Amino acid sequence: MKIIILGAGQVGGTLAENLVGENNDITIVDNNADRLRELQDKYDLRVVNGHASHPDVLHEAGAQDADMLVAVTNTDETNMAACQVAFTLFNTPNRVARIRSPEYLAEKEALFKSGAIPVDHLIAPEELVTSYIERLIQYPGALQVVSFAEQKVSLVAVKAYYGGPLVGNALSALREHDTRVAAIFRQGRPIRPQGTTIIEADDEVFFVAASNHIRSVMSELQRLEKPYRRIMIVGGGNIGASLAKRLEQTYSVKLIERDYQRAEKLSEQLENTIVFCGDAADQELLTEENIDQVDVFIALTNEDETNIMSAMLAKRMGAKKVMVLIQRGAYVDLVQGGVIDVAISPQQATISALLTHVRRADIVNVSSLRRGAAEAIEAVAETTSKVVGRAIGDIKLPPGTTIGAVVRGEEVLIDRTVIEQDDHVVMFLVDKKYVPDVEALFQP
Amino acid sequence: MKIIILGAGQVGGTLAENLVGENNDITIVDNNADRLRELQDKYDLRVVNGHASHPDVLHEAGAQDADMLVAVTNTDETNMAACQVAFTLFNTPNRVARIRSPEYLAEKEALFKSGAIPVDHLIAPEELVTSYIERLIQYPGALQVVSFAEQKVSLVAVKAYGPLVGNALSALREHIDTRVAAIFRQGRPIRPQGTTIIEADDEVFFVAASNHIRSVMSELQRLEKPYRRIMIVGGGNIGASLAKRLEQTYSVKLIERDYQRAEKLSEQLENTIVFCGDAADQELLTEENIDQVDVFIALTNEDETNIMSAMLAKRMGAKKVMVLIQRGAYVDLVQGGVIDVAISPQQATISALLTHVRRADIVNVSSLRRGAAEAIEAVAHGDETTSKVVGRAIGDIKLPPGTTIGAVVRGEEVLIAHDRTVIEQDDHVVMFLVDKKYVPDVEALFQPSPFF
Amino acid sequence: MKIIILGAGQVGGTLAENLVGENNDITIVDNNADRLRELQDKYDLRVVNGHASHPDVLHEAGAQDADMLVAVTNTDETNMAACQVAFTLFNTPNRVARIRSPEYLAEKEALFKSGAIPVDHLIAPEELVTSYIERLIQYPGALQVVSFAEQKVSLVAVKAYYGGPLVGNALSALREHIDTRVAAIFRQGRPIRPQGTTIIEADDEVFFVAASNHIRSVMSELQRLEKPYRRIMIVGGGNIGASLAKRLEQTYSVKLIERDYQRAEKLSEQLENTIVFCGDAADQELLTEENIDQVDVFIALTNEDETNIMSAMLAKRMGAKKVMVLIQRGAYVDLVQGGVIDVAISPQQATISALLTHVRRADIVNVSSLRRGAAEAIEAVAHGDETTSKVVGRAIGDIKLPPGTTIGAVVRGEEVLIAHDRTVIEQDDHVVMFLVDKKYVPDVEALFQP
Amino acid sequence: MQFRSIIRIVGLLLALFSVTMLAPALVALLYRDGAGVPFVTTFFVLLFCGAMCWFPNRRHKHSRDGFLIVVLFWTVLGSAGSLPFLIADNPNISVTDAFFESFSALTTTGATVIVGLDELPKAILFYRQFLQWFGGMGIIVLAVAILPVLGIGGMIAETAKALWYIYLSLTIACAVAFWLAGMTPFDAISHSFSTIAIGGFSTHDASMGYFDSYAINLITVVFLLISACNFTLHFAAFASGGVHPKYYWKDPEFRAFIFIQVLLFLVCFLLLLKHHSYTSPYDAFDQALFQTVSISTTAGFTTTGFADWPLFLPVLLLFSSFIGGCAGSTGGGMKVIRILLLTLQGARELKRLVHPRAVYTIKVGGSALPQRVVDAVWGFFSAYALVFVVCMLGLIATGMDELSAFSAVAATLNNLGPGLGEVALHFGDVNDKAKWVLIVSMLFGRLEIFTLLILLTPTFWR
Ligand SMILES: NC(=O)c1ccc[n+]([C@@H]2O[C@H](COP(=O)([O-])OP(=O)(O)OC[C@H]3O[C@@H](n4cnc5c(N)ncnc54)[C@H](O)[C@@H]3O)[C@@H](O)[C@H]2O)c1
Ligand SMILES: NC(=O)c1ccc[n+]([C@@H]2O[C@H](COP(=O)([O-])OP(=O)(O)OC[C@H]3O[C@@H](n4cnc5c(N)ncnc54)[C@H](O)[C@@H]3O)[C@@H](O)[C@H]2O)c1
Ligand SMILES: NC(=O)c1ccc[n+]([C@@H]2O[C@H](COP(=O)([O-])OP(=O)(O)OC[C@H]3O[C@@H](n4cnc5c(N)ncnc54)[C@H](O)[C@@H]3O)[C@@H](O)[C@H]2O)c1
Ligand SMILES: [K+]
Repeated sequence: MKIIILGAGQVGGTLAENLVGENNDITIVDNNADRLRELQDKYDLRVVNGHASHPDVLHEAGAQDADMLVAVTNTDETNMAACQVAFTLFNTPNRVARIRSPEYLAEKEALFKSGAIPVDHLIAPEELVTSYIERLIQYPGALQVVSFAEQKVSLVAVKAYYGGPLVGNALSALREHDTRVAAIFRQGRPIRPQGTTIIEADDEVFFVAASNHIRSVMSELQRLEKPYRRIMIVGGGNIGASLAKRLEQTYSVKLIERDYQRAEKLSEQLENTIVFCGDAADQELLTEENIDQVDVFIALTNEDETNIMSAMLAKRMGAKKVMVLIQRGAYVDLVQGGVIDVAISPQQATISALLTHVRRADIVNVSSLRRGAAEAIEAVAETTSKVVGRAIGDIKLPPGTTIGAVVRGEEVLIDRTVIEQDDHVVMFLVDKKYVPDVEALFQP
Repeated sequence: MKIIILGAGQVGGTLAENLVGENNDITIVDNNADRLRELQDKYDLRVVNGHASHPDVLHEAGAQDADMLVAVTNTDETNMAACQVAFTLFNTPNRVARIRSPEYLAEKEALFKSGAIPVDHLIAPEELVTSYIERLIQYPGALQVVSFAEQKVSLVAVKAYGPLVGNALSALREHIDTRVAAIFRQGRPIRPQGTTIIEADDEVFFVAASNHIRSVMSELQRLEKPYRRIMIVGGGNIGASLAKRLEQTYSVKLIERDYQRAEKLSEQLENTIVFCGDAADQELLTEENIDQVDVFIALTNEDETNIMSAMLAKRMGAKKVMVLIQRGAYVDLVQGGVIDVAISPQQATISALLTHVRRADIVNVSSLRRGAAEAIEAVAHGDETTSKVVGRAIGDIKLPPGTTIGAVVRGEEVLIAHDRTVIEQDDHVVMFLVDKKYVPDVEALFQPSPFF
Repeated sequence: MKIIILGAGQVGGTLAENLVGENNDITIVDNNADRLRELQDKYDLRVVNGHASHPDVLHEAGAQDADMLVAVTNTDETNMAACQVAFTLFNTPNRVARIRSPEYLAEKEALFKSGAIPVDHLIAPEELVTSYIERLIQYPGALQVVSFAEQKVSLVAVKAYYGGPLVGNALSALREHIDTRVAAIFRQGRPIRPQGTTIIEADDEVFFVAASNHIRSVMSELQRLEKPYRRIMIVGGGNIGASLAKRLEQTYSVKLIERDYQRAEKLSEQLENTIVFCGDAADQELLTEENIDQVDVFIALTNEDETNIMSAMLAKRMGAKKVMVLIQRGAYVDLVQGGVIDVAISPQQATISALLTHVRRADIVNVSSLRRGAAEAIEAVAHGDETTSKVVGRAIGDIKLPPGTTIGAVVRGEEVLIAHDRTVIEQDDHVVMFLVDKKYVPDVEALFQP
Repeated sequence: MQFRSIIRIVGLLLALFSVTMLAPALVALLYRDGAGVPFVTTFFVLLFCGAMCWFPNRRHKHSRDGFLIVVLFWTVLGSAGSLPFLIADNPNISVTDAFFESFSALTTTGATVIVGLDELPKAILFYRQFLQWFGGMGIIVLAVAILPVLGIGGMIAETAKALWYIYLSLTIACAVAFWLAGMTPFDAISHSFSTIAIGGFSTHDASMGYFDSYAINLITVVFLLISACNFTLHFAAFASGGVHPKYYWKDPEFRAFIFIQVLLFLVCFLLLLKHHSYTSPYDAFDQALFQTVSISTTAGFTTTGFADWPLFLPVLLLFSSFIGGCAGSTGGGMKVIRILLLTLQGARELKRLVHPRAVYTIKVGGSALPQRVVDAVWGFFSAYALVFVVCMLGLIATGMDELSAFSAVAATLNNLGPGLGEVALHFGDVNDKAKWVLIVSMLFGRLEIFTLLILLTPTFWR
């Protein structure tokens, strides 16, 4: 595959770095060449400096020979105009376009799913990060919560502690009885999840259940944490303010944002949350507003350092739990065994919702997971198929794969079950490098 | 007509201010409300605050009930996306859209007139300004040069400084197209007939063929010596474009104040010399032979520095100065003075916009002197029966008070107006209003009124 | 003379530009080298880039070998510290120092003339400008008002208009006669000979010299005292602006338009009794809304030169009675000659003058640069006795005054006696005279020494 | 620094070099003639030494190493490749002579010290050409392979095979053509080796003087011009079809190389005519066209001896030798783009004098050059001059006379390497120290001068 990525900025960067991971031909266009310097240096791909919405620039990038236009810039209007120009001048095949502005996708259908604005797929990255966080909150004790088939099946993840599990694997399963374990990570690489495995401490376990009986599973799993009441988020940016406006209903939320105008505007744009203008660092604001009575301290400013640091401080002044957003990987590794309870890298949301459009039609949802090295996909499917006649245990999945669930219209079915036509299959790759195989195994 | 103007600031301002003069319902949308306050105060129209490309905002402005969407902002991408959204979400009738970027209208046909980007008309305002200037240059001694029927007839303007002879007697000498459409003596013009005394210091409006115009200009007064060396201060859009154009037939020095802008300018044009520095400092000016330069064109955004720089440049002795003065009051302040020609970039865009607010029977319209007067190219798309004009002769038509036919265009022939010629089907008529307010009459007078 | 000028900025620029005109050795130090490039290119003087208050820099500049430290920078603290360091490290001779902050010269005596802060003379440049404007206001119809012997004799200047002058001088003078004599009259570029019988042409700039008491009366019965100013509007709320405001605000009603918000907001409390308007000096809106048609004088005092001139012309179109524009660029001042601007105030005519008083020796006590800066008007003492001096004792038409010079007045203690060709120069008396060309000033200086 | 992982690649290269000694040893048994005992001795000592390096290491600890490597690849290989020329007593020659021959061979310098090679083993001649071919690989895959270890863009092995194809399908495509204008197959392979790697080596002691057929002269011309031109630009060949046409006249480097070549030929020819230096106005054309292209594109092949040639011509040629080859080809002057840029930069410098307050920018294709590369170019030219005059002094000091040392440096710093000055060309019997000096001279000439100069700055370590 050869992709043109519009925008070497925030997202298009990581997007290039990842799509280069699988062997593809990547050309990346950008406004300013300094951001181009770095990925030119690093990832060995072709780079085009110039306005990413001009015909001559798209041409210079190879709009004619491309198979996919990943239009991800800061501006909505330029992304749209880009899809338009590429479509009516080069007939560029697959057109993904980042749209941030809410009052565009308000009439998403009337404005995109027509030949008016030729956008094939929209992809709003920040909304995904906020969704990720929101889920992490409404499911206490989770390290990651990804929902697949219209939020009906849910892959969930949880650390084994010195207290909670520590019993026979399929023997504890006898008690609960609608859920199977997709995978269990013990050190760096996982282990075979079957009926007779010993539960060690500090393991990362992956449930896959119905999205209804998941908070319930979380309950009789003996680790539903006490519901969060008081929430404080620092950074009033896109992700911050959006997570705010969402959480502001079910929860009480204090929001500390550093820019005055941004805060003042935040103050009217969202009723029912309290906007504090100031720094995420000063013990003053924190203690004066009871950083000790707060249930979760969520850091969401762009400076990675002040995020990690502010979080650590807030755990010292005694916040219950802290959620830090750390985009630089090296840092995420730096603060591993430490005080930070959960580190949220906002790549796990976008790499994931972009890969859904670089992988074929047989896969509708994909979701990058552990370190990004593993993958989890939702694949749709009597003569033409290798699947639709067999049972779950009867189809030959690639090495290190596990089917987890099946969605029949509105039903959710968690070793014996039978795959039917127009059914969704939620499965879990331990090594994403074996995804093209799964792809073939689900093709007519 | 009720128009929605997207974009207050630079263009939408004068556009609203002008369309409000004529009785229309104007709603104007803009990014920041500070730009909105001013025209809210002044011109009595409805104002919409918000991003001019959001469906809900277009709604708040009345995209459903409008007859015209003047999508003219700073950003191209938003103007286009605005027209797109307006068309597929409100089916807003008339969608003009300001496009700056040259590599868009490079495929003008392939990208807009294909219903892909639902833009009815493109309008590049700065291009109009540069073309205006360029014309003012390639016709030395002119104060204004507007060409109509595919650049075949041309209304021209010149201060009388050569003349001073019998009006209808100089017209005979010596083989001859042009007739005088109008002559401004003090504040209002006078009836130009066979018996007018030609006063000095008047502003005269010739109308001839676009071929025999440099020739008319020749047998006129003082055909001014062709310009060789040109210097422009301000390296902005209007400026850099005037540079990139003029740089072929002329030698051009371009002084721009911001370094980066100048530095990038330096590679964008391979035939001019880019100077980083201020339009003010006499040092750079004299150092680069501001005394040996033929025309000094000021094109920076600060109005004051434009006028001042021009006067300074005329003191150190540039032959001629062209100043761009957007605030009218100033244009009036610098009247009898040193400035040779003042270029208001409203007369360029108001004019090329009014061609799309008035009906099809007029194809070109052009605001002129103070903006109160107007000059239009009207087609006579009728029959001897259905139309009230065609078939008749020039002296026989009941023209609105203070109007005068000037020329007529039959295909590729250009026939200047004498009282005898006959108006035909599919003919163009270049005529001249002294007061724009009697334009609806001209519009009505050229429309196939139903005689049944 | 060799002077070191600390600060090549706003004032130090013109100061250098002028002291270089007369043949002197000028070394000029400045914060940033970009301002140094320009005068390095132009005026032939030595330039020193570096912090203008450091020992090594003073050294590099020649604090040791100089005769005068013109310490004129932006910061007060650095100017003071500079004179202190230069004195205790090089014993640098003549130390003038620009001080702006009012609560320093509040203790002018207690802090400087005590050898604590070794400043010989302080010189606050803006105060001269505000004073100048203020005078131009309290003398309607004046183009310039310079006072000499403790404000006792006054040189004044006024343009010829269609109403006041326009008649034969010695036939019309009888109608206003009388103590004042005309020192000079500019018709085109250079003046003509003023005696008992010279003929008056139109559109001339005339320079009177009378007692400072009997001048406002002289201004009246001369046929041109204009009706008293009531309402004043000033654009630009800077130092000159805000200070002129605080002074004028008592005797007059004042509207002040300043462009920066914070500046306006602070201005609003810094001066009680004036109305502060935040907005641009250009917009016709604010002007008409605030009766730019009922205003007696429109004084432009923003730093942008162009916008000052333009805004003034605009304010005269919407009908302000009079306009006072501040124009630091000379070329502009000549550009706007015969036009609508009633009076152009170059804020060099205020500081060059009060600085030249310290480069000319003791025999000249007050100096004042005037028309184009090429001309000068000085108060020279004939410090001597009947024997030792060549000036004292002779008569005016009899003393060999330098080419293009004119005695104007003589000051005896608290008495003021105007100069006729016969008068007697006495010991320790002051002589107010007028050069049309400054280059013959070293002559006048020698001419008054024992 | 970690030289420990560098030795891995070094030994691996000695072994990779050993397995190319079986190539002219396969001509020491094929062609009955001569002695190939050395080549099989060398294939052993090299494999042994190399593997004695690779094995006690095995560490892929993947700047300053990149440099040290790209000096090792020559300094080591060009030393090792002097081993056949030692043990072989068929052209029995001094050790210093052997080194001169090996380094000159591997560099694509093309300056021999063995006179009378016409009658030697078909193997030791093939080795001589094979060396040039092999080095002719290096000089163009180091216009790609350097990027990971070093920086061209610090001022992808997709194309490592893809270059070897454009190279192979050129040497083959030439060999055929040479043997179609009728050389013996041996002489037509071993001359395509030299003509594609722009090396200058021959089988005949008079190089391209065997058969004065304009066929071979005008073939060598046309294959030199192609080989002397930017393999990365050629890469518009395998990628897609034959859509070559526009790419060439697009790049202004090539566009300049063509003007240079043409002008040079024109003046040469026209002077060979005006001077009546040739009997028929055809041989004038022939000799001019072949000689300018050969000498200027750093080839070295000679078809004349400049007997009737006006002195102005071999001199102007020896100077044009300074600028030869589309950048990233097998040539090695101060490559064409350098001179193009240089002229641009100087033109600018000349412009600034007139209007000094003006902003002038250096324009090549579209985008301007940054003021970090103009600096680098100028510094390079200076350094170049420095090196030249230094080695000229080193030679005049060695014993050589003035003009000869001048021709020598001017021939080894560009890698020509005929004398070319005033008929004093022959290196065989030059001073012994001078030979070493000249070896240095051509190492500089290969490494573009900087990447060896920095090796002896203190700053390099550490
Ligand atoms: N989906 C995505 O948008 C996406 C994808 C990948 C990575 N990321 C990373 O996630 C980050 C968050 O995205 P966003 O668009 O919500 O951020 P943003 O650019 O909107 O900025 C976050 C806000 O927090 C403010 N802030 C408040 N207190 C602060 C303090 N003490 N120190 C520093 N800043 C403070 C900043 O001023 C800023 O207004 C981005 O910077 C981006 O690099 C985002
Ligand atoms: N066609 C139109 O877009 C249009 C229509 C109506 C009015 N106008 C007016 O015309 C103006 C010019 O348009 P533009 O896009 O070319 O302007 P612009 O915004 O590109 O700026 C003009 C340039 O002049 C430069 N400049 C050089 N010397 C200067 C000096 N001494 N002082 C101040 N500035 C200096 C500025 O740096 C700037 O780059 C607009 O600002 C607008 O007010 C334009
Ligand atoms: N004695 C002196 O200090 C002296 C001596 C010589 C020359 N000058 C000149 O006189 C000028 C005035 O001195 P100052 O200290 O009061 O100046 P300043 O630095 O305080 O600036 C003048 C003020 O006018 C304001 N302003 C208000 N409306 C404006 C508008 N519409 N356009 C532009 N500016 C506007 C500016 O924001 C600024 O605050 C100085 O800039 C200096 O060049 C002063
Ligand atoms: K060679």
